[PDB]
Amino acid sequence: GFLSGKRILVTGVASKLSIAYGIAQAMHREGAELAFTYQNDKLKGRVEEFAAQLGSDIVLQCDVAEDASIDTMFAELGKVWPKFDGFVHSIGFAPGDQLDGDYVNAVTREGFKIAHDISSYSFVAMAKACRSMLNPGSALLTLSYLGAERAIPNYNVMGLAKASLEANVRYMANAMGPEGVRVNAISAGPIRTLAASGIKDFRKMLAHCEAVTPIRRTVTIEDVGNSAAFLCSDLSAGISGEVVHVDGGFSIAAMNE
Amino acid sequence: GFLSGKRILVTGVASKLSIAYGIAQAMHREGAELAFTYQNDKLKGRVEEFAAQLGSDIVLQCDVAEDASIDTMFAELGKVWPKFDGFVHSIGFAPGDQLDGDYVNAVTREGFKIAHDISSYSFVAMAKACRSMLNPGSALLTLSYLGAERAIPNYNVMGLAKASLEANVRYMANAMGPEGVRVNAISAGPIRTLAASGIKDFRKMLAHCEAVTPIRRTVTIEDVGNSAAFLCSDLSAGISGEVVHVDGGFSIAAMNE
Amino acid sequence: GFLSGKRILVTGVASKLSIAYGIAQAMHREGAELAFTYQNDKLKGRVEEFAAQLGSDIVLQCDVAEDASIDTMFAELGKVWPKFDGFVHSIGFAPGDQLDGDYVNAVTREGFKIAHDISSYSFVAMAKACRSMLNPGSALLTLSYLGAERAIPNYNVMGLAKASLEANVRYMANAMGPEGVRVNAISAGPIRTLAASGIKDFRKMLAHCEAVTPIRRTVTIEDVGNSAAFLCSDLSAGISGEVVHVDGGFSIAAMNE
Amino acid sequence: GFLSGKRILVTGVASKLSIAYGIAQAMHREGAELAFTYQNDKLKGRVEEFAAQLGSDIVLQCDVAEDASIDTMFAELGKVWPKFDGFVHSIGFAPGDQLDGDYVNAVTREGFKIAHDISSYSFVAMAKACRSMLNPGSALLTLSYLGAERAIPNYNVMGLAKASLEANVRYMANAMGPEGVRVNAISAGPIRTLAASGIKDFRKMLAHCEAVTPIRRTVTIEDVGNSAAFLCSDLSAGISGEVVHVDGGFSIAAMNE
Ligand SMILES: NC(=O)c1ccc[n+]([C@@H]2O[C@H](COP(=O)([O-])OP(=O)(O)OC[C@H]3O[C@@H](n4cnc5c(N)ncnc54)[C@H](O)[C@@H]3O)[C@@H](O)[C@H]2O)c1
Ligand SMILES: NC(=O)c1ccc[n+]([C@@H]2O[C@H](COP(=O)([O-])OP(=O)(O)OC[C@H]3O[C@@H](n4cnc5c(N)ncnc54)[C@H](O)[C@@H]3O)[C@@H](O)[C@H]2O)c1
Ligand SMILES: NC(=O)c1ccc[n+]([C@@H]2O[C@H](COP(=O)([O-])OP(=O)(O)OC[C@H]3O[C@@H](n4cnc5c(N)ncnc54)[C@H](O)[C@@H]3O)[C@@H](O)[C@H]2O)c1
Ligand SMILES: NC(=O)c1ccc[n+]([C@@H]2O[C@H](COP(=O)([O-])OP(=O)(O)OC[C@H]3O[C@@H](n4cnc5c(N)ncnc54)[C@H](O)[C@@H]3O)[C@@H](O)[C@H]2O)c1
Ligand SMILES: Cc1ccc(Cn2cnc(-c3cccs3)c2)cc1
Ligand SMILES: Cc1ccc(Cn2cnc(-c3cccs3)c2)cc1
Ligand SMILES: Cc1ccc(Cn2cnc(-c3cccs3)c2)cc1
Ligand SMILES: Cc1ccc(Cn2cnc(-c3cccs3)c2)cc1
Repeated sequence: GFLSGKRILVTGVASKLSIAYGIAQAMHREGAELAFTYQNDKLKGRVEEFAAQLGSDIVLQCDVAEDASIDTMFAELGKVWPKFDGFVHSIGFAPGDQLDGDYVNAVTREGFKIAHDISSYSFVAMAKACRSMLNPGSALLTLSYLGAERAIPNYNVMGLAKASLEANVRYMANAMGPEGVRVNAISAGPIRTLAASGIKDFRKMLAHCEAVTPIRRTVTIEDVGNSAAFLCSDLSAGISGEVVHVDGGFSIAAMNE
Repeated sequence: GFLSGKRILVTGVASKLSIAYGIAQAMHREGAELAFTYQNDKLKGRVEEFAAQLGSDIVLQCDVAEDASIDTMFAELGKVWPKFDGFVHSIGFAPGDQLDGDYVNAVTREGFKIAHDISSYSFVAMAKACRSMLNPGSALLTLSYLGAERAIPNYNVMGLAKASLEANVRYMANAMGPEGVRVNAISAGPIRTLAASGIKDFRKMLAHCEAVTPIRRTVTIEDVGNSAAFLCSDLSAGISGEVVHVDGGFSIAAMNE
Repeated sequence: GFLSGKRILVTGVASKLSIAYGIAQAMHREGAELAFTYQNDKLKGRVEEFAAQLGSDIVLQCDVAEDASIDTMFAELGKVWPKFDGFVHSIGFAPGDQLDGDYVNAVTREGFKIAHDISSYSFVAMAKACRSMLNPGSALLTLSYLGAERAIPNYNVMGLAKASLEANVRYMANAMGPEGVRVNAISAGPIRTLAASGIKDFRKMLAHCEAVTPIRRTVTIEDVGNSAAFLCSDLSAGISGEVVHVDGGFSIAAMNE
Repeated sequence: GFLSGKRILVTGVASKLSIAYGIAQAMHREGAELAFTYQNDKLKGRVEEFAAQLGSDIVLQCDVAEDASIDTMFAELGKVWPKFDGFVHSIGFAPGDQLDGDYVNAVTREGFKIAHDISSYSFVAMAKACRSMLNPGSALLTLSYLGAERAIPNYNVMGLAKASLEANVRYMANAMGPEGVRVNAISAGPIRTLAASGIKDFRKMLAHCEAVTPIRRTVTIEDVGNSAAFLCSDLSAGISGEVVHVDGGFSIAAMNE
C-alpha cells in the first residue's frame, strides 16, 4: 500500500474504539510495519493482542509523564528499529474534575499542569527522544480537537492543552522540517471511544453534530485512520505544520440549526 | 489504487507543468478513470494527447465563462458517464494589468469581475451543472493560494478571487454534503508553471520560499497531485469544506529570515 | 472626543436602524465632522434629515455601481473637503433570489456578479477615487459578517461576497498603509435593520444567538458604532488589515447548546 | 474620558518601557482609577513611584506563581476596592534556556511547565480569585504575540504558552460572559522592553518588521495602550473572546520582501 516500507510507532491504543486503533489498522492495511507502546500494566496484554493481530511484536511500555520512561522506550525500540519513519501520538489527559462544568470554576493550577504536560508536552518530548532515530521523509502525527480553536462547554482546560498542542505542531514542524521531518495534526470530530464517559452530555453532542455536520454523520475512527495513514505517507510530502480537520465539515458551517 | 472505480473529471490541463497535469497523473496512478476538458482550440490537441497517455479518450471543450459551454460539456460527458464521482477544478484567471503592482491602483471594476467569475464562480457553476450526475461519495476539489488569507504583493485582486473561492468551498460543502458530496481545496505553494510568467519577481519568490519553508523546498505538482488524489478518494471521507495547505509549512512559520 | 478634528464620510444611512446610523451617531458624539451620501432620490430627503441632526449638510448622492457616480460624488465633496480622514463603507447587496435556500441552487452567475461588485469591489472603488484626498492618519472602515468565514444557511452568495470583501481589506491595507492609511473591517453580529426582512427566519436566528452568545445578547448598532468610531480614530493607530469581531463572542464559542 | 468611573487593576509594570506602563498611562488619561501590583521587592518602590504619578496608592505585591500570593493580594485590594471593573494581565515568563535556538532541542519539561503556568494559567488564576469582586460590565485583558499562531524562531515554548493563553481567553470569555464579564487579548507587534535582551537578534527583527509592516513602523506602547484602554471600556461592549492584533498589519501581509 502507500505505507509499504514505513516503520511507524503507534501510541495510544487502549481498545478497539480507540482512535489509535483505527489508525493502526489503516496503516497496517497500506503496508506499514508497526510498533506499539502501552501506558501501564492494565493495558499491556490488550495492546500485545492487537499488535499481534497487526503482525507486530514490538510492544513497549511508555508513560509520557516520565522522561525516563520515554528514553527507555526509545532505547528498546532501537534494538530492533535503529531508525524508523515517525510515530502517531494518540495520548491525552486531564484530571476528572477538570472537564465538568464552568471552566473558570473547574480549572485549577495542577489540573492545568497535568492537562498540558500529558496532552501537549508529551508530543515534543517523544520527538525530542527519537530525533536521531528518525529517517528523512519521516512524519509525526498527533490528534487534536476543535476545542483548541473555539470554546466548547465542559472541554475546559483541554481546549487550552490542545491549543498548546497545535502550536507545538507548528514549532516542531519548523525545527524538524530541515532534516526531513514533517509534523501534522488531525482535528477529529467527536467519536464514541473510552474518552466519551468523562465528558458531560456526550451522546447528546453526537446527535447534534450529526444533524448539523455537512456530511450529516459523525466521523469514524476508520475515517480518521485513513487520513492519518495519508498524513504519515510520502503522499503528503508537501504538508507540514498542518492541522487537518477530519470532522465532516462541522467546523466550517454555522447556525445549521 | 485508492481511486480504482472512481470516474473523475479533470479541468485545467494546459501543459506538463500544469498542476492539473500532476494531479491527473497521480489520480491515474491510483486507478481512477479520467475525463478531461480543454478551454479552446489552442489547447485541444495537447489535452487530447495527455488524455490518451492516461488511457482516457473523453476530451471535451469547456470555457467556464459560458454557462452554455458548461451545460453542453456536461451533456456530452453524460453520454458516456451518466454518473461520475466528482471533478478537479484547476482554473483561474485575471487580466494582465491586474497582477502588476499597487493593488489599489491596479484593480478595476472589470478586472475584479473577470477575476471572480472565472476564478471563483466557475467552481460552483460546474457543480451546479452536474449536481444530478454526481454519485454519492463524490468529491469536488479546487486549488487556491495563500493570497486568499494574506496580502501578497502583486497577487492583488486574485487574492480576493481566491478568498471568494475558499468561501465557495464552504457553502458548497454545506449544501452538497447531505447528498454524498464533499468539496475541498488545496492551498498550494508557488510552483513554476505557465502562471509564473504573469507574476512579478517569480523566480525570486521561489528562492525566498525554499529558504524559509519548513521542508526547505517548494512543493511539486507531484506533491499536489498526491494530496489531490487523496482528497478525491474515500480515504478522506471525513474531510469536507477544508482548505488543506500543501505548501511545505510556509504558511505556519513567521520571520524565518 | 477621540474623533475631534476628523472629517469622516459615512456611507449607507438608510434608516434609524441602519448600522450606518449607529456609527454616525457615535462618531458625531466623539467630535468628528461628518459628510454623508445616499444611494438615490428615494433616500435623498431622509439622509438629509439625519445629516442635519448630526450637524452636517454634506449629503451627496452615490451609487457604487457606477464608477462615474463615485467620481462625481468625490468631486462635490472635494469642493468642501479638499482633504478628509476616511470613510465608512456600510453597503451590501445581492438580488433577492440569491438569499433563500440551497446555495448551490440559488446562486446564479449574475447574482454572484452583482453580489461581489456591490458588496466587495465598491469598497476599493471608493478608495481608488479619493486616495489622493486622504490625509495621513486616515482610516477606512467596512462591515463584514461571520458568513465570510463559515457557511451559514441562506446567506449563500453573500458569504462569498464578504469573504472577498475581507480579503479586500487586507490588500487595501497593505497597499495604502505606506502612505498613512489604515483599512479595517468590523464583523458584526446579526442586528435588526432593513437586511432583516430579506433573510430566511431572521427572528429565529436572533433568538438563537442571544441564547448562545457569551454576552448573552445580540449586539446593538450602538455597540458597533463605538467599535467603528474607535477603528477610525487615532486610538487604533496600531491596527490595520484587521477584521474585528463585534458579535458578543458568538463566533469563538461552539456547541453552547 | 471613556474610562471615567472604572477601577482597573494593572499588572506587570516593570519599567517606563513596559507595555503595562503604556497601558496604565492611557487608561489613566481616559479617567480610570488604577491599582497596581508588583512581582517582588526589587520592583516595590519603582511601581510605587509610577502608581503615584498615575494618582494611585494601591500598590499590592503579587507573584502569580503562588495561588496564595494571588489570594492575599485580592484580599488587600478588597479592603479598598470591594468591587472593581477588570484587570490587565501583562505577565509572561519562560526560563532563559528555553528561548534560544532549535525549539526541539531547547524545550524541556520544566521549561514548558514554567512557561505555561506563568504565561497562561495565571491569567485564569487571577480571574478565579476575583470573580466575585468583579462588577457587571467588567473587562479582562491580556497581551499575546503572533508566536501563538505562527512558528517564530527562538520564541520556542513561549509560542505554545501564548497559544494556550489565547485559548484561555476564549474559555474564560464563554464562562464569564453570562455574568457581565468580557475577556480579550491584544496580539502586539514587537516592542523594545525588558523582553528585548532575552530573545535572539531582536534588533534585526524590529528592523525587518518596520520594513514589512503595512504601516511601515513598529507599534508603540502608546498604540497598544490605547487599544488596551478601549478594550477595557464600555466602548468595546460588543467584543469578547477576541485577540485583536495591534501589529501595524504585520501578520496580514506576506512576502512584502
Ligand atoms: N475520540 C474522540 O472523540 C476524540 C475526538 C477528537 C480528538 N481526540 C483525541 O485523540 C486522542 C486519543 O483519544 P481516544 O478517544 O482514542 O482515547 P482513548 O481513551 O482510547 O486512549 C487515550 C490514550 O491516552 C493514553 N495516555 C494517557 N496518559 C498517558 C500517559 N501518561 N502516557 C502514555 N499514554 C497515556 C492512554 O493510554 C490511552 O490509550 C487524544 O489526544 C484525544 O484528545 C479524541
Ligand atoms: N502553479 C502555481 O504556482 C499555483 C500555486 C497555487 C495555486 N495555483 C492555482 O492552481 C490552478 C491551476 O494553475 P496552474 O499553475 O496549473 O496553471 P496553468 O496556467 O497551467 O492552467 C490554468 C488553467 O486555467 C484554465 N482556464 C482559464 N480560463 C478558463 C476558462 N475561461 N475556462 C476554462 N478554463 C480556463 C486554462 O485553460 C488553464 O489550463 C489555479 O486555480 C491557480 O490559481 C497555482
Ligand atoms: N444587519 C446585520 O446584522 C449585518 C451583520 C453584519 C454586517 N452587516 C453589514 O453592514 C452593512 C450595513 O447594512 P445594514 O444592515 O446597515 O442595512 P441597511 O439596509 O441600512 O444598509 C445597506 C446599505 O447599502 C446601501 N446600498 C446598496 N446598494 C447600493 C449601491 N448600489 N450604492 C450605494 N449604496 C447602496 C443601501 O442603501 C443601504 O443603506 C452591510 O454591508 C451588511 O452586510 C450587516
Ligand atoms: N515586548 C513585546 O514586543 C511583546 C509582544 C507581544 C506581547 N507581549 C506580552 O506582553 C506582556 C508584557 O511584557 P512586557 O514586554 O511589557 O515586558 P516586561 O518585562 O515589562 O513585563 C513582563 C512582566 O511579567 C512580570 N512577571 C513575570 N513573572 C511574574 C510572576 N511570577 N508573577 C507576577 N509578575 C511576574 C514581570 O515582572 C514583568 O513586569 C508579556 O506577556 C509579553 O509576552 C510582549
Ligand atoms: C479524562 C480524559 C480522557 C481522555 C481524553 C481524551 N480526549 C481529548 N479530547 C476528547 C474529546 C473530544 C470530544 C469529546 S471528548 C477526549 C480526555 C480526558
Ligand atoms: C494571468 C494568470 C494566469 C494564471 C493564473 C493562475 N494563478 C493563480 N494563482 C497563481 C499564482 C500562485 C503563485 C504565484 S502565481 C497563478 C493567474 C493569473
Ligand atoms: C438580499 C440581501 C440584501 C441586503 C443584504 C445585506 N446584508 C448583509 N448581511 C446581512 C445580514 C446578516 C445577518 C442578518 S442580515 C444583510 C443581504 C441580502
Ligand atoms: C525568556 C523570556 C522572558 C520574558 C519573555 C516575555 N516575552 C514574551 N514575548 C516576548 C517578545 C515578543 C517579541 C519580542 S520579545 C517577550 C519572553 C522570554
